[PDB]
Amino acid sequence: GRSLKKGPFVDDHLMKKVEAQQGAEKKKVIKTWSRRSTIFPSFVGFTIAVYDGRKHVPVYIQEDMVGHKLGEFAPTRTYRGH
Amino acid sequence: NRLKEKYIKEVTPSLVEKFNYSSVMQTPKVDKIVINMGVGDAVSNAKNLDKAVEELALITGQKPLITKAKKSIAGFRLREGMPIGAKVTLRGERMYEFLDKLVTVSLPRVRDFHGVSKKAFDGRGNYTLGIKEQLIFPEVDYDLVDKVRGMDIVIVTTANTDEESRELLAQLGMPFQ
Amino acid sequence: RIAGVDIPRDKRVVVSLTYIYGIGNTTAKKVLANVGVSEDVRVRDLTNEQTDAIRAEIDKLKVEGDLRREVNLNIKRLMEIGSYRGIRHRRGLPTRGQNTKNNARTRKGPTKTV
Amino acid sequence: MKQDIHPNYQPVVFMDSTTGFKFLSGSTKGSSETVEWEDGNTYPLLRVEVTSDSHPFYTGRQKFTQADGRVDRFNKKYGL
RNA sequence: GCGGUCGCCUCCUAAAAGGUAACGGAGGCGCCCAAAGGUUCCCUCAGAAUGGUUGGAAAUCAUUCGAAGAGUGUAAAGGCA
RNA sequence: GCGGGGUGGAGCAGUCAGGUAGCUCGUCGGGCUCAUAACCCGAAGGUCGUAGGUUCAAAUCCUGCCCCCGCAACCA
RNA sequence: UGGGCUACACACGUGCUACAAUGGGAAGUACAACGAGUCGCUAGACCGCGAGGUCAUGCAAAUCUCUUAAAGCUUCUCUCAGUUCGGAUUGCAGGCUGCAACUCGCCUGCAUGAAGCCGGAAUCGCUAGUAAUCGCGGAUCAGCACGCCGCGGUGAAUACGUUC
Ligand SMILES: [K+]
Ligand SMILES: [K+]
Ligand SMILES: [K+]
Ligand SMILES: [K+]
Ligand SMILES: [K+]
Ligand SMILES: [K+]
Ligand SMILES: [K+]
Ligand SMILES: [Mg+2]
Ligand SMILES: [Mg+2]
Ligand SMILES: [Mg+2]
Ligand SMILES: [Mg+2]
Ligand SMILES: [Mg+2]
Ligand SMILES: [Mg+2]
Ligand SMILES: [Mg+2]
Ligand SMILES: [Mg+2]
Ligand SMILES: [Mg+2]
Repeated sequence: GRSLKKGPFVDDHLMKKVEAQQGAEKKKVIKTWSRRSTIFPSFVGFTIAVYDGRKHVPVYIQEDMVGHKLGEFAPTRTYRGH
Repeated sequence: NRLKEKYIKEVTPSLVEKFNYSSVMQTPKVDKIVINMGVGDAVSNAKNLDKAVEELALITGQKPLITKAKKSIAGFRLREGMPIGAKVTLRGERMYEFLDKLVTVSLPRVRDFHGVSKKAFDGRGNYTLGIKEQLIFPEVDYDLVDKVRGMDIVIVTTANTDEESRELLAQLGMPFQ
Repeated sequence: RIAGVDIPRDKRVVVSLTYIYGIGNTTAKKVLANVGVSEDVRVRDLTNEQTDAIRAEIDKLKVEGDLRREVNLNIKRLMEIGSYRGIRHRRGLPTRGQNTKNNARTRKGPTKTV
Repeated sequence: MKQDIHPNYQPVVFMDSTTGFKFLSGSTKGSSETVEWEDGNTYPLLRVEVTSDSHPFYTGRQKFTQADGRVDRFNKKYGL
């Protein structure tokens, strides 16, 4: 996977936005196109609207979700069945 | 005799003090223990019932009574009087010995054991423990069992209230959740 | 026997150990190396003391219902959080990126000609 | 108690192999190994490895580490 | 004429003894049991509530309530705890 | 009211005489063919109308019930 | 910018790996050819179980390297087992390339160990260094092939005959 020396990855703009909202009593939805961003404890407790190709699907972060990419929690394509 | 000694010595004074009984006669005690093994597979093959009966007899030390369907039910392919399910009754010393072994040995051997329920009370001070599988009792030998099976162990006490029954069972040793 | 599983008798000790869940061939070699027991001897030929030493190593290891609970917990964790992988597990589809247009029979199950 | 119909029942002692907790109780199973006991008596001994005392739930303390948080996994992973 | 019926048992008709008709209203019988007979001893049900692995409305188990709401080979009436 | 029937998609056995669910066509899939047909190879499709009894066992015996078909429902 | 071309009740084509003992596994030992290499091929050493990492060496090359090829041969073990066959799927933990590996890369270790017991009707390639089988290099290419192109190793059976 992602090599250890490299650290995590998180788009700087997304990381900056979450850090700005850190000092907040109540969190506001963060609209992002950054599928690549990795989830952080700072991300915990927020609602992030991740772009899924055509619209920003909201996702509530939690300590269970940490350690994964945001895009994985926003399915791209819909398949109801046949 | 260990559990009987434990009861009479520790439990009886403790319950007397806790519940402020005027006379010692009021002390709740385990009247009997009825272990029931419900075998619906007997209809398909009576040998299933025979193996279940053999397992129960080995576990309990007494020959079980082979209960029979009081009614004929088409839903279960059941005809009235078919020998489905067995039970054993234990009182006094045998009751105490089996209860002590259940508390100590068999319960830990249960898969992913986190204790026993704390709500399986009829509302009159009588409890029942639903064993999901055998092989927890050392007498089973973990190998003879071709098909795994469960059972229901009903502990009947003289306790008037679920509270008194819970106290007695806990003192005798019961890993409630 | 060792971890509650009756490993084969006539087989060699390494292979009989592999029959335990949560233990592969490499792990079997490592535990036997720690215990000092030769890998060629059959489990029937193993002495009681060697068997007990093997038991201590295995107990130190994590296997059987413990490992099964752990893996099920991980899979359940994915499904509950609603990950893409969790939905893959829920719908019985390849989770590691394979293509589902063909193949995928291992996850999907037997073919339905409909 | 009826005769010749009940499974052979005998007193037997159990010892927790891990902790050594002892208790005497009846059983259908018999053990070739026999041990002494207070009151100057001997009974077959059925050794057991797991008992109430050994089992974690009765103790109230858990042997498992309870797993790790994912961020903590990541902390150890990338030294962060 | 056609259809239905022809002997025996039970109920209602039947008018609180008995009996009482109609091509009046309803059902059964042409057996069964070697125990489903006799006797001695012993026992009490159906359902419900609650708790309990398979097990689900409902299999078997336990406490309580529960005078019959069951059962009585076989129709109904009468009777039987 | 008198009969005849309810089994796979359709048509039919099996029912009498209790043990085990079939034949034909048809359908789905794959072959052959330039392609279709014919042909060849696989597969599916009913718990036997339905509910109760009899039995160790019911598609089969018994009872009722629901459906569909034909006839009748009045004569000098 | 992000997503899709990577979907997935299904049908077909083309391949790879298998179903095992003419084999799996462990150790030792032998023999190639075609090609590629500048911020590229990388020696040697050290670290790491491994993928690889660090230091560092030679070579714009019949000079150094990729590159001691694998089948093979010799021992030891396995004893016909859905297994010490099989290597899918899955969990974990990692190595790389890249700004970035969730959709959606390759690879490594541990763990798990799926179907599969030689395949119906039918159907394909091949007449000799060929079929079969074993590796190796290359173009594309930051990274990524069971594909394609090329190279060599070992190396058969059969052809009566032209009715169909
Ligand atoms: K895919
Ligand atoms: K395909
Ligand atoms: K095609
Ligand atoms: K291929
Ligand atoms: K070999
Ligand atoms: K990717
Ligand atoms: K490449
Ligand atoms: Mg294993
Ligand atoms: Mg892919
Ligand atoms: Mg009168
Ligand atoms: Mg009168
Ligand atoms: Mg009578
Ligand atoms: Mg674009
Ligand atoms: Mg494409
Ligand atoms: Mg084989
Ligand atoms: Mg030619």
